[PDB]
Amino acid sequence: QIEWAMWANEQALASGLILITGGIVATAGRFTQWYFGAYSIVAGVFVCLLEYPRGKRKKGSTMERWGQKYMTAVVKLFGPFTRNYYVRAVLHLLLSVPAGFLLATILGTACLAIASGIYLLAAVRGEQWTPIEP
Amino acid sequence: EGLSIFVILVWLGLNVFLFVWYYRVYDIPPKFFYTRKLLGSALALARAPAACLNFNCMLILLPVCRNLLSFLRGSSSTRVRRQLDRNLTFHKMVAWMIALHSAIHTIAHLFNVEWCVNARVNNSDPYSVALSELGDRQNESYLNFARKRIKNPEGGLYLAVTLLAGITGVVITLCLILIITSSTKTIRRSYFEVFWYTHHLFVIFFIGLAIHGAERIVRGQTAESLAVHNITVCEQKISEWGKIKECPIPQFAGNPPMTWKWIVGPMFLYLCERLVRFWRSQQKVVITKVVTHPFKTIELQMKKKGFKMEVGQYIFVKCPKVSKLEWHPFTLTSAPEEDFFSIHIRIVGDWTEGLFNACGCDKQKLPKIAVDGPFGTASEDVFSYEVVMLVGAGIGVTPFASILKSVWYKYCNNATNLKLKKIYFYWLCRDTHAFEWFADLLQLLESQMQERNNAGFLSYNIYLTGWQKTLYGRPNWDNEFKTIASQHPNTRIGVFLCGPEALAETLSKQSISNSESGPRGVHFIFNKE
Ligand SMILES: Cc1cc2nc3c(=O)[nH]c(=O)nc-3n(C[C@H](O)[C@H](O)[C@H](O)COP(=O)(O)OP(=O)(O)OC[C@H]3O[C@@H](n4cnc5c(N)ncnc54)[C@H](O)[C@@H]3O)c2cc1C
Ligand code: HEM
Ligand code: HEM
Ligand SMILES: *[C@@H]1O[C@H](CO)[C@@H](O[C@@H]2O[C@H](CO)[C@@H](O[C@@H]3O[C@H](CO)[C@@H](O)[C@H](O)[C@@H]3O)[C@H](O)[C@H]2NC(C)=O)[C@H](O)[C@H]1NC(C)=O
Ligand SMILES: *[C@@H]1O[C@H](CO)[C@@H](O)[C@H](O)[C@H]1NC(C)=O
Ligand SMILES: *[C@@H]1O[C@H](CO)[C@@H](O)[C@H](O)[C@H]1NC(C)=O
Repeated sequence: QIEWAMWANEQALASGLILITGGIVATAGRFTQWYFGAYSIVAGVFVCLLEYPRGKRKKGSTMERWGQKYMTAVVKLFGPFTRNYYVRAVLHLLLSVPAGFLLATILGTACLAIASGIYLLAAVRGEQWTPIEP
Repeated sequence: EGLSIFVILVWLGLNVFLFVWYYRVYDIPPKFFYTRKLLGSALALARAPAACLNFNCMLILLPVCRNLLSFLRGSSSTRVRRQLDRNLTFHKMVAWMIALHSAIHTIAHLFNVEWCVNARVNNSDPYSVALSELGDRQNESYLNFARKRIKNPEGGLYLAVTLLAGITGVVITLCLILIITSSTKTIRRSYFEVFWYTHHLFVIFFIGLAIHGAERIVRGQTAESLAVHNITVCEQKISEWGKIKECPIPQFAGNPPMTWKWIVGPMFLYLCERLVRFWRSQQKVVITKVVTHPFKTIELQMKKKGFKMEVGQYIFVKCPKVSKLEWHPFTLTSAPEEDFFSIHIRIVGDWTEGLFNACGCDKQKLPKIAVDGPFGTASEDVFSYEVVMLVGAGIGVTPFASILKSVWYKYCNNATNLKLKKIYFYWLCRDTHAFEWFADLLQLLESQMQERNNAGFLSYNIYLTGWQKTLYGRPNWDNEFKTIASQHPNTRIGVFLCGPEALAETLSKQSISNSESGPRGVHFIFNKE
């Protein structure tokens, strides 16, 4: 049937990009409590790294993002933590929670929580992240 | 590209003009002088992208009107036709710009909100806070839209979850990013059901966008106020405003909403188009024959009054019983000249299994269906070239069934109007299991020709990637192009491809190396369906 992991991946990477944008705009503009924006910069960079390599489908031939081979090797190194979708979902939600203290990053938080939800959905289905071997 | 370059350049120039123009409509004039000091330069950087979003949002809905654009194209120079076939590439471009301008707008309104709250809680320069004092009392209009004294960052979160522009901004930002993140090529192609359903948050996006600017919180000094309040004299007398004759307290109003004036027409057009599509769903299509081919493919041969097709075209079929809401697209696999029109449907999933089960193919009445219309780009040109080299890979053979079946009819009907004389067909497939119906067509066209003593017409090879008659491995396109080049000298040949992109580059490269520069020389025009 449908593979929610693909849409969860695409949503999570953009949530990370928006978190980076909101954190950078909080840091540069010296928004009061800019340290939450600084957290958003580091959390968004980490989300983009972790969510850049798309996984391999159960059926068919998948597309790979540009320069994903390097990222896939790193994500493979962490064993089950990247693989499990329960771990990925709880990681995304926990990283989203402190970013919700600033308006510039509230949009990131919501988007990351929407993604962690789709990861949760994929986790219930039995889906996991198997790497795309070359 | 005439039309493509023209439309893209005009659209980009209009965006640049609107941005520059509305940047200076909100930066130069003295009407917005005091706002530009509470908000700084982040006023115009919020309001020029808003004008660009006004224009872009009207544009996004127009090249996706499926039934209205087809009605226009039925009456609307093949060089031209293919440029206007890039309506879904223009939709994507407009949507990406909607994202870009929205991002600029959003970031600017984040500075605005910060600075507005900050001044309200005595955490800014003296002048902005003094300006924030307006609107507390009677007979004075605020300039600062933050009115509760809640310190940042909680003041910013309050304004978003209480201001109408903030609540609608958050809602349609979520409903814009979700559309975008659920519209990557992988979602659009591997999981179409997620793309289509989530793409309907557009109704929410436009509904939030229409009521987005109702509050008029971004306010400028009114014209009558400017007439009595000479700004250059009154700026430094803020501490005594209203108590000196020269400087009455300035009055600020908000601009009336403008976006509804833009998006009213396209939403109406899209609603009329959806009603036209519903009307096509109500129209009669009698399913004369259902043939169950091997490996779960059902050929549905059906008649609908007034259906005219062209080779290569596809239709959308809805079966109300399987899904009231969805139309699934299928290529017309029958000749244009036949009374009936056919589609060959391979059972791969939920709707298709539902049609199969409903039809009764499963068991030892037939469901009501509704065909949307010949859509797609025709491949009528196949007939014009004297020789052709159709190459179909995998599930891409399907378009060629209509074409191949049609050539026979034109040969029988006239035998002179068919300029075509030779067809070389290459089927590159992993296996022939699900497309066995096609092998039978290819055998027949040849058999009919052989009976009619023109055994020369149809030469075909099936090449099995997994590893006349079947062969193993892909064709050596280096060899094939030269061989046909030897047999047919001084002639133009069209290599029509309906297969993967890698194959498409391979053939185009092969075409050009093979095609002779000289006017006498064989040319190998390449068209990719
Ligand atoms: C121009 C065009 C011509 C086509 N011609 C044919 C044809 O001749 N024969 C044929 O069997 N199929 C054809 N298809 C696709 C066919 O409509 C799908 O196989 C069918 O919709 C599957 O529905 P399902 O219930 O099995 O969906 P699922 O099994 O859930 O989907 C399986 C695959 O079908 C795609 N798909 C699902 N719904 C749609 C939709 N509404 N539009 C497009 N793709 C969809 C998905 O991207 C997915 O990869 C064509 C599609 C297009 C765009
Ligand atoms: C940003 C990336 C976007 C992409 C890639 C995209 C892509 C597409 C595609 C391919 C279609 C054709 C649907 C089909 O084949 O059946 C489509 C239809 C449509 N899109 Fe978009 N789109 C995007 C954004 C938007 C936006 C921002 C809006 C408006 C808010 C929008 C509104 C529509 C509408 C109304 C349709 C027609 C739906 C129908 O007729 O069934 N899209 N889009
Ligand atoms: C995400 C946070 C957003 C905030 C805080 C925000 C805030 C605002 C505000 C304060 C206004 C002026 C309202 C008024 O004068 O009454 C406005 C206008 C506007 N915004 Fe937004 N906005 C956001 C997102 C968006 C998005 C995603 C779009 C996408 C189309 C958009 C399009 C517009 C438009 C077109 C206007 C002009 C309204 C008009 O002239 O009638 N905004 N926005
Ligand atoms: C709040 O603002 C309103 C309107 O700006 C003020 O009401 C207006 O006050 C002027 C000054 O007295 C009134 O003009 C007078 O009109 C009478 C006839 O009604 C005329 O005999 C006088 O010579 C003078 O021209 C004006 O009518 C009045 N407007 C209304 C609608 O009553 C109001 O005073 C302000 N409130 C406070 C507390 O200052
Ligand atoms: C605002 O803060 C400044 C800085 O100390 C102070 O001088 C001024 O009196 C304050 N105004 C109010 C209304 O609290
Ligand atoms: C504002 O005051 C200046 C200074 O006297 C004067 O030159 C200008 O004409 C005045 N403008 C208006 C609109 O009254």
